Amino acid sequence: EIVLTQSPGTLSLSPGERATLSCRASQSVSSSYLAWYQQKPGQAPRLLIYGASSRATGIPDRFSGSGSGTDFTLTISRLEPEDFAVYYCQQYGSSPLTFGQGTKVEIKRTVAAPSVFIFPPSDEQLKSGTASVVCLLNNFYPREAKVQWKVDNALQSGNSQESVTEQDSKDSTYSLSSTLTLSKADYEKHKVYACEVTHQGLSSPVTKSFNRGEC
Amino acid sequence: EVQLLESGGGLVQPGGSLRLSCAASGFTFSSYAMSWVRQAPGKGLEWVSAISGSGGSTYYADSVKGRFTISRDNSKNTLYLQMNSLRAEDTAVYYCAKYDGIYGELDFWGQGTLVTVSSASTKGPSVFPLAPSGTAALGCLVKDYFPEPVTVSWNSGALTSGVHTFPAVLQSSGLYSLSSVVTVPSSSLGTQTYICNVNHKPSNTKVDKKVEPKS
Ligand SMILES: [Cl-]
Repeated sequence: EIVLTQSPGTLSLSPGERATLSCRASQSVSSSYLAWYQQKPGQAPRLLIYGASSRATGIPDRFSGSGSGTDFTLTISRLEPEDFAVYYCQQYGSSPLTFGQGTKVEIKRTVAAPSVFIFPPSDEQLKSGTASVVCLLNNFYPREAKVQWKVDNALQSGNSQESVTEQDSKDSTYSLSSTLTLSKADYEKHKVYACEVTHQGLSSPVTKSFNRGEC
Repeated sequence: EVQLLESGGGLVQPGGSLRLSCAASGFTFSSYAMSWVRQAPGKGLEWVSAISGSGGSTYYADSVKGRFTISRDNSKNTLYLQMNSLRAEDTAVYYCAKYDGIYGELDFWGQGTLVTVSSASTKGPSVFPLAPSGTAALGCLVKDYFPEPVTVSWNSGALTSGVHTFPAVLQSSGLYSLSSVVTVPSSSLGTQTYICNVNHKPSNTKVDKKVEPKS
């Protein structure tokens, strides 16, 4: 099947700026049968461009497409707030039809440091034989941040998971939740539970901690 | 207006069978070829199957051939996907989509329905407090549920500002877990009541958890 590689993976831009997205095919696309779709989180894809360059009905002037053979381009001349989304290219000239992995167009704003909070496991959970420790990084930009867990100065590995929210519609920030999962027996063996945050908006790492069994 | 409304998704067993439906309105359904397209969690879009307007011609991706059957009932304006011999790898959001009658590309997509294939049972979440210790942060840990989704609201929808409900993570146990957090004035902690309202419809779990400072 034809493989479509999109670049870049992510584009950080401001409203009003120009966006150029690339879609490169592993084989020549037949008859310029290449489409571009917009997708917002939790929503269905929306057709923007068919036939490499033809705007679908209802699609604003600012969107255009060009290209042939193996190299294709989506252009948004002047980004509106609603244009920030994921964009897929798709070839349908040679079956099966196939999609690129998508380019995300994100709002670029000023660097904002995360507000960091640490949460101890509740007494209720500890009854079940498991302890979950949570670290919140609130309202930061850009998206990349690093979270290290430390249990009495011992670095943790293989026992945490993270998830990040979608870019906030009001302030354009991200938030991250990290969860450290320990058996109660292991949790009870130690005192200091610490979350160390590294981010561009911080001059040096930010540690939040608590001691097990102290109000 | 054109609409495609999907139903019939949910949690099903490996080797099991499930039928998806797509109800079409706002256009002459019988005049257009129709498609199913899938998006596995966190990944790309994959075309599954297609059917001509009359239903006389059907097409399948290799990964579903001999297991899935596409069909339509033009007198009911309904498109079907009969999924037999299901595998874990069939787990995806499934979209029905309409083909452009003139230009050949997919031009309208339904919102999508989640299909989860797993041997694991439905399981309601335990809801644990994330206790608060300028600005204070508090929340609820929604732990060990299956399948997706859950919904979380704060104070029956009265509290929405500063709320971050995180995408769930899939744990190695095969169960999901998410946090929902909110940042509030730390002076309000003593007077203001904070309750998280958690719904897991697949297990009929409803939990209202009051989140209080712990001493
Ligand atoms: Cl047809």
